Amino acid sequence: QPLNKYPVVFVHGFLGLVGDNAPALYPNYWGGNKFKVIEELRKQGYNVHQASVSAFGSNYDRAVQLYYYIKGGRVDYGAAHAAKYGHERYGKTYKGIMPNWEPGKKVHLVGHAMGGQTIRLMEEFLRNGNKEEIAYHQAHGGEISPLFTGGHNNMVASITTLATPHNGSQAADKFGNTEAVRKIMFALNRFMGNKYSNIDLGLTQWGFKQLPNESYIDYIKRVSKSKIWTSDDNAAYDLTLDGSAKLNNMTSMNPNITYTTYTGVSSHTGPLGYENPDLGTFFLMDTTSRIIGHDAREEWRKNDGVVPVISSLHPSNQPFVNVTNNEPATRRGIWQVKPILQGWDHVDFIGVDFLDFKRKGSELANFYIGIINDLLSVEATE
Amino acid sequence: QPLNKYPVVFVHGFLGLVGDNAPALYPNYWGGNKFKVIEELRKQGYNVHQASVSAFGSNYDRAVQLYYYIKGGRVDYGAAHAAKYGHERYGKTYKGIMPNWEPGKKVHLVGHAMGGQTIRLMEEFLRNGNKEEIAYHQAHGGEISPLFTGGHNNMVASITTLATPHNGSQAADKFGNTEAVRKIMFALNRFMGNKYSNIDLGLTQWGFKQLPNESYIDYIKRVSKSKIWTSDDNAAYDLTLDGSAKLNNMTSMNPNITYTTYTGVSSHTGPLGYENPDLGTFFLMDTTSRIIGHDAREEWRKNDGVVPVISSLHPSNQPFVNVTNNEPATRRGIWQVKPILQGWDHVDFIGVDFLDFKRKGSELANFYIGIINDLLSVEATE
Ligand SMILES: CCCCCCCCCCCC(=O)O
Ligand SMILES: CCCCCCCCCCCC(=O)O
Ligand SMILES: CCCCCCCCCCCC(=O)O
Ligand SMILES: [Ca+2]
Ligand SMILES: [Ca+2]
Ligand SMILES: [Zn+2]
Ligand SMILES: [Zn+2]
Repeated sequence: QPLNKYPVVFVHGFLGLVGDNAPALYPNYWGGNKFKVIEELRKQGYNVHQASVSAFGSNYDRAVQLYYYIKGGRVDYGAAHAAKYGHERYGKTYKGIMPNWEPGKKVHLVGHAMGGQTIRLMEEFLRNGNKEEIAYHQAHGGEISPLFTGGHNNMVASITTLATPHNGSQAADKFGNTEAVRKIMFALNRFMGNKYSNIDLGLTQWGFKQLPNESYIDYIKRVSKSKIWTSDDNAAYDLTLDGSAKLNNMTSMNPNITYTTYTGVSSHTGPLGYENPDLGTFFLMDTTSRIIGHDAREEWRKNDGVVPVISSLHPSNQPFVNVTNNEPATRRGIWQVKPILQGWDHVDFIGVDFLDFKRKGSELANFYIGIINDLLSVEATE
Repeated sequence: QPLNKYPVVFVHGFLGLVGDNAPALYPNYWGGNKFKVIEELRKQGYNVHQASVSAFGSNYDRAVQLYYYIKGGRVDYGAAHAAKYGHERYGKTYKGIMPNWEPGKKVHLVGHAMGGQTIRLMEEFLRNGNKEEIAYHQAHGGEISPLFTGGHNNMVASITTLATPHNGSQAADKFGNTEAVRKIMFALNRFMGNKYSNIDLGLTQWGFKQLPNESYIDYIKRVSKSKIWTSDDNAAYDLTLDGSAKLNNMTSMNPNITYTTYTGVSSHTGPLGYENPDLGTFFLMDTTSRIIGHDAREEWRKNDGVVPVISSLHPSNQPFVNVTNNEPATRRGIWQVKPILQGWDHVDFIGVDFLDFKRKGSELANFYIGIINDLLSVEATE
């Protein structure tokens, strides 16, 4: 008899692993130890879920996977897409969080970081389809994912993003999308798809799963021919300013959806004008914070360690309204931009910063409850 | 050498009688006097037909009959179905419009009103079968109609509906499915199955045929014990909001079929905000128009006399795209919703409104030719 009418689905970001796909030393993504988001919200009688999608994949690959996580079924990336980039057309097959999902049965979407981008792309497919795949199916018949088809409306009540780089991050452009870092990440993925590998890093469609009677040397040889080593079809490219601007250019406001965003700052101004990470910013984003904070362009400097403020507030070409923290946030068709959370870094939003004693568990519980309240407001208006 | 590749089958709606089964004072269903649909389209060299199915029967009973009308053979409603509702398992036996019908030999389906529902249900059976009957045959052996079996694909090129209540009509809920009206309708059926009776109203499976040496009193007694008087297995129930929602919940898009719908409005806004029938709306639909037009929910008020606009556009849980009147309508797997025909009432689509001089015969000819053109477009793509 769950307290919320429409299921809330939490979508993780760029290096996210959840539930049983998360290795033992890797922290619990949604809330760390500070506030176990899924477990606690269920205990208070809300129907909430934790989507599991590709950790290194493109927003495209991930948006397809999100739909199959919700609906159930075998992941189909689309024949045209597959062919264009050089990966497998079909992926893993999900049970489904609601096999019933269709117009009239709504879902709430909350994304952390890249999850916010993934949410947006999935909804665009539901509503307007994918031109390229529709053309391809027109020519070559066969099957087509309903995701690619268009006309699916009233499937999502709300899109709410937490520290999402709507306008990219220069931490991707300057580090991270470089050949040097992509090669390291892809080797990790190669290794992690060995025949004994417990976990799945999200790039198995590119070949990164060792077959059962195939030697590790043969595996390496096979997969060295993959187009992944050079493709834009991966998270690192989508997180760049260009990548993210592409997503912005082909998404748009649903007049019926309730849009809302949150943002952290965790950097402070030096004498010069440039921006450095506060003590208490998760030490792993120290470098990225500095790259962003030392941008030539003043507006692009304040950041949460990994994504600049101007990127998190809203997609830049899409309509928005600044909103105070306690007003009901129930306005449809427009990005409702919440006040910047002072001293929250990128990862404070999900409570995994075990070193930050100044960001307490009860504060995190309030932030999440606060989101659930807003979702109830959406439910309670039409 | 008929100008269209696949035969076009016209399916009548709720009180429909065609060809030989239509009494002398009853109008010609497809086009009335304004445009003799079958005769004229044949004269222009198209292969077209007029299905004859039950006038008061459920979409189920009717969908079975439609299949046998096309294929030829003895109507089998299914043993499970029969047993569940309390009618005869086997009905009339049809010659067949194409005895060769099977995957690869396609047919165009155009339905007026309830005919649109019937089309959808028949195709669902072809493609996914009928669980209940499959299970029943699994347990008890014997025979099973190919209709109930599943796996039949490429049998229908197009589904096109004219003023079909995809989402029910409150003219069924509030008038029409009431005890009062059903009892009158079933008496009509009883009378019309008297031994000297020439026409079939579609409920003979329920007992409504007087036997050769049976008195009319004995007939009445027999048939008063029929489950019909209380069954959901009849047209009036299927036309309700619930009835129609049931159909929606167990049908789905065929990715390969070409779907297209037309809708009329024939009501205008009063001062209050409610919706009243235009002069020109057939007088018999004047009371139903008012019932729909006075709905508590504003969106459910505009109507064609007997079906609300929101009900005709598309099934509400299925994908759709608004389409202009001129561009080719060739998109597969999505409901292509034509612009609302201004001042067309429910029955203007079939030209039987002899009183409406503002809806011309040449206009009707253009509307029908327009449909045939679209069907040719479907033939000319894939
Ligand atoms: C394996 C190390 C790669 C680290 C590169 C940083 C890229 C910045 C993108 C931040 C977006 C997000 O948090 O989802
Ligand atoms: C005996 C008259 C009762 C008519 C009221 C029911 C209206 C249902 C919608 C019309 C659908 C159709 O024409 O097939
Ligand atoms: C004018 C007849 C007297 C009864 C008053 C109510 C209106 C009856 C019209 C019945 C509707 C119909 O025929 O479908
Ligand atoms: Ca912190
Ligand atoms: Ca009229
Ligand atoms: Zn891809
Ligand atoms: Zn029946």
